[PDB]
Amino acid sequence: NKSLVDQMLVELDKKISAQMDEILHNSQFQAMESAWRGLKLFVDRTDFRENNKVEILHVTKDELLEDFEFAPETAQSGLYKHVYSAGYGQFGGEPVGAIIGNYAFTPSTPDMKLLQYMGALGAMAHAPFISSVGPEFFGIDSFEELPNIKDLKSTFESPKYTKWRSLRESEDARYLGLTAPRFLLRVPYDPIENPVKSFNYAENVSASHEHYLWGNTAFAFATRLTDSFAKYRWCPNIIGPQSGGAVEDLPVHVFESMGALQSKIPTEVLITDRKEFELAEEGFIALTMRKGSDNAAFFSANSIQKPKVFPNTKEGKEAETNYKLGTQLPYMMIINRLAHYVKVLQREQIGAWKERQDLERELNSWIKQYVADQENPPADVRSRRPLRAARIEVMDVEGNPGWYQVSLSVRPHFKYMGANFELSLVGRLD
Amino acid sequence: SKEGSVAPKERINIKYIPATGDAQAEAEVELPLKTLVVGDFKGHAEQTPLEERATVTVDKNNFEAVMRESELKITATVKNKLTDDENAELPVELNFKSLADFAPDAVASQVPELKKLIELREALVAL
Repeated sequence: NKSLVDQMLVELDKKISAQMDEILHNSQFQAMESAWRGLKLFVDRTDFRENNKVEILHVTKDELLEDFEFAPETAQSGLYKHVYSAGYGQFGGEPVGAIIGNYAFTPSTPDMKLLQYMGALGAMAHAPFISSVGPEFFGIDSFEELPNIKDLKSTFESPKYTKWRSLRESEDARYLGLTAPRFLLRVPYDPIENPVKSFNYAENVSASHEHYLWGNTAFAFATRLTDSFAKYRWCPNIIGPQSGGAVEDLPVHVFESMGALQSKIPTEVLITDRKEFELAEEGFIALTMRKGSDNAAFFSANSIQKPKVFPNTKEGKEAETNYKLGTQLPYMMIINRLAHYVKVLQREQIGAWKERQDLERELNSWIKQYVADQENPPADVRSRRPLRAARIEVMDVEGNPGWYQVSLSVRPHFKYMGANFELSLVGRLD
Repeated sequence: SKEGSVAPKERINIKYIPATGDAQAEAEVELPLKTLVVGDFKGHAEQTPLEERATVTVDKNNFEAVMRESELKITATVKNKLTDDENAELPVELNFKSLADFAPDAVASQVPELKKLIELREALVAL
């Protein structure tokens, strides 16, 4: 008698769980749940008692494009008034440090026009834009074939991507960063592992991995920016397993394979290191899973802009050196914070009796705050005093009195991003 | 005022200044790294133009208040699997207030075609 009642309970739980699998896998519901649950995943990992503010503006892509095209230029849109005019260029306001896009980008002409314009907004407002590369940007179905694509550098020469290669060469691609693959937000449900109240639910996730809740990567990258700022009052430390870029605590899902157990990877794939360096050369931020752990890391945080090739002379290698310093985000965050302090502090001196050498003296004594030029500073003093040299030239705008013209050039600490090793056995060595 | 004040001048004028005398010293607040998270956060397009809708400050201390005031909504259609018919669809109409509302408990409460089965399960368990 009782066992028949329990069999009716098992069949009824199959019915309610069978419907609940259909509601929770709804695509719009995955968009809402992914955006908000991923948003709390960004929020609680930061530290708001160290002067960080995160603001929310509900915008879908179609009204960024309809907005920017409805705007007569970039300089009168809505988002330019929420970022620039209410912030950076307002008397007494606060600058926008970074912009995180909870989007996914395709090679469609609306998306690349969107990134041209957000390159412009990032230009006039000094805010890097971070977003996600969608699965069809590489020409494939979903991210679980990055071990199956033979070559990315020869993939991107197709005429499908002509607008994209027109985008990397633009001078505003310092301010964009598009991130490679997504990661899990939520352990799939189970009676034991992540239970539900007053019901027996067992989430039957199939072989198709869209049934997981995938969150955006750009939130995790934003946790690395805001946490690095909370520790060190700057953001150059986002690029390592130990230098600061380590994103810890990702959810696992141990599920039964063909006879054995295996861990479902928290990112969609285990990107091998050759594949990571290729994604780094293409201007993507590869969230790399550490195999056998539940931890992930950014081995690289390049931006979009194609690193130029100059002739192999002395001056050519200096100009290439400067041009590859310019195109990586852990240095553009240094220049963003200097641009913000220079704007905000150098509005408070309008109206002081200044000469030319006054600006040389006050900017040089201003920037000796941020110079760490000893013999061998440890990692922390390099972390909070990022730039090693500063050379400031102050000149007058001739025939327009008072107006001073300043070139502020910095040389940051180089962070260790690759080496080649050659080993050799030998006798006779000292 | 900002310079303080003094008495009218006497034989012995005593006033206190910040006696550090720190020329080439100016004050700045440590500027906040104000991250502007922009993404699809509601289930629909809003007719309100982009310059007029406002930013929402979010911290840890009012995130449930932010999701509360946001008035979230999803109105959609799913495939209905309480029977053996393909054409049978289940319309859902949900309301969301915090991150508890994405669990299968509250979703099980907000669709009556499942809520009656949860209560009927509570009839079969109690016997």
